[PDB]
Amino acid sequence: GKIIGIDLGTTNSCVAIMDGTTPRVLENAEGDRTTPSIIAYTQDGCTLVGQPAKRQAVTNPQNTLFAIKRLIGRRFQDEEVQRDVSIMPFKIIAADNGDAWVEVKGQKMAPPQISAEVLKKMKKTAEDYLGEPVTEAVITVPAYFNDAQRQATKDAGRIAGLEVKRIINEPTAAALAYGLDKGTGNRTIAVYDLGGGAFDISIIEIDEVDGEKTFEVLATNGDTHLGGEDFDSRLINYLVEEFKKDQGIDLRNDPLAMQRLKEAAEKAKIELSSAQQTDVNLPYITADATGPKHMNIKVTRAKLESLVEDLVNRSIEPLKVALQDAGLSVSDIDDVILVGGQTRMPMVQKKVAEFFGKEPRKDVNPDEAVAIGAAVQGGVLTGDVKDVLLLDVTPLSLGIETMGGVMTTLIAKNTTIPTKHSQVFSTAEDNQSAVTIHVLQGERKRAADNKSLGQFNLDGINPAPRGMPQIEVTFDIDADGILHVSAKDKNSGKEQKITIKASSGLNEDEIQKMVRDAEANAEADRKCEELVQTRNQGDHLLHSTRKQVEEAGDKLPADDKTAIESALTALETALKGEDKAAIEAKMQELAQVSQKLME
Ligand SMILES: Nc1ncnc2c1ncn2[C@@H]1O[C@H](COP(=O)(O)OP(=O)(O)OP(=O)(O)O)[C@@H](O)[C@H]1O
Ligand SMILES: [Mg+2]
Repeated sequence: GKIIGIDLGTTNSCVAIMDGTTPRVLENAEGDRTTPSIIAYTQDGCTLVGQPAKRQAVTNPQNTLFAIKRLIGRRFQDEEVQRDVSIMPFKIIAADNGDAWVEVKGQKMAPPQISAEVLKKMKKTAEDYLGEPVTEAVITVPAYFNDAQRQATKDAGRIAGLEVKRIINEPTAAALAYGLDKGTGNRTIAVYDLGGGAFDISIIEIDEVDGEKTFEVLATNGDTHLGGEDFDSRLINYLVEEFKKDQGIDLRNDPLAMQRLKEAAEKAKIELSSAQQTDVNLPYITADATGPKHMNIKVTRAKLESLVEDLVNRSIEPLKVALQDAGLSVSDIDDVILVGGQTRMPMVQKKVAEFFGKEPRKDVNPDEAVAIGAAVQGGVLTGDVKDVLLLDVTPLSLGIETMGGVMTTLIAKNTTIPTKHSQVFSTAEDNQSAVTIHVLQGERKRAADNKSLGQFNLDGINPAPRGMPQIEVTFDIDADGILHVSAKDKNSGKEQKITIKASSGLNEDEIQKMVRDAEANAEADRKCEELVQTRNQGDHLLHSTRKQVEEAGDKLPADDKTAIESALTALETALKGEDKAAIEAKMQELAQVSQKLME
């Protein structure tokens, strides 16, 4: 009944609701306001999401998935995906359509299903707080996400059983959260979002013209594979090389050692944001027949800064590009808003302050603002939030491949959305049966250097001289940033059937199958939980009966006492197994014969 806003981050996910006019973040079952984006599949069949999954990471590395957002919407042969293939403990494979999928327990799974598991946990948290079913949600994506990644995120939302009312850019959500309390003074802001895996920069104007707060995204830019994971990778590489120099062992050959080192590097990087120096201590990191080996290496803040300065500087150029696109300068930015945990690093804050010449505001929560803005967006869609208007832009220039492999723009970057373009297309061959259009996204002048959306084939063209048929093709960009291509004959008005080929993404049948699979996974998790509860009850009953035997057993007649010695073992026989109902039946017979010892 109530639309919830979900920040679906690479490392941490958050959920918020509109409690009347007040946005409110909800805490998960563990008590945390944010949920780590870690999904674990147990052999028992329990699906673990968040902190518990992280706890089991050391014991189930192959079936524990994380950083799935870095794979969503990407093809397997991408350089980033190929780099991640040799690093992630879980198996990354190519799908039948060439997209990057994961392999868990011998089953191929698309990243949308895995993200849908986290979305299901957030949905369950929202329902537990509200006590009513939730079927509608607003889901966040990085501003610089291309069409394929946005579509895959919407598919993940659908698989989780949520009607995705709106896909909202994370900097836009932060802008909504900030504009809720201080959007009234006609202020231009720069939202600098640096999360676990993605970086975005948005120049956004906020004005109170005639009593309605309007948020207009003047410009946007970023990098979808730049984030705290790369900082951790730099630190891990330094630590591995130093350990190999000190002890001669390359830890890259030990997956468990690499997992522990990833955890230690994450903790050290976080601690260096407050401390000037930390010590990475990983005792018993590995063991040879000579004995255990221990890692103990000092890391100063200067060392980490020297290791990640180039990444921080890589984040700076999109600021210049966005400022040029907006037609403004650093003096024309009234407020600087930092978003994301990685901005807590003092080097990032110093670099941003030096770039803009002014210190960023301290009144914005970097971990919760995105979910608050998503909840605000949901409230706007229902009318619960009034006097608020939004005008976002397309992050990438849409174009087509023309003669010579050159890119031909149809919709420029930073064009406000929703938007509609129409262009006339015709045949290049006599009596041509079909006309193909290669559609791509990117700013590069060469078609081969842009993200291909695919070949759209207008097929079934009646024979005619080349250039005679006149097909108007319309490219629509909805409020989600997703492209929809349509075609109609401008002479007759009849629609032309478009067949998409060589595109990335999931089809409808796959999505339905994955929804059913998600339901099956939920039922398997409940069965595993019921079994766990049954084992706890059985152990409690066994201990209680032993206590009763110790206190009163000797007074009890020998016949029942001697019989129950093995009768309790009969209950144990089922208790050691994977039986839920028979454990209860044996528990019932044991309790009925222990009744005399109960009272
Ligand atoms: N105090 C800190 N100092 C340094 N790094 C930090 C700090 N706190 C968090 N991080 C890092 O920031 C990242 C988490 O940021 P956040 O939770 O905003 O990412 P996310 O939203 O999941 O990622 P993204 O938005 O890119 O998808 C992690 O890599 C984490 O190690
Ligand atoms: Mg984030």
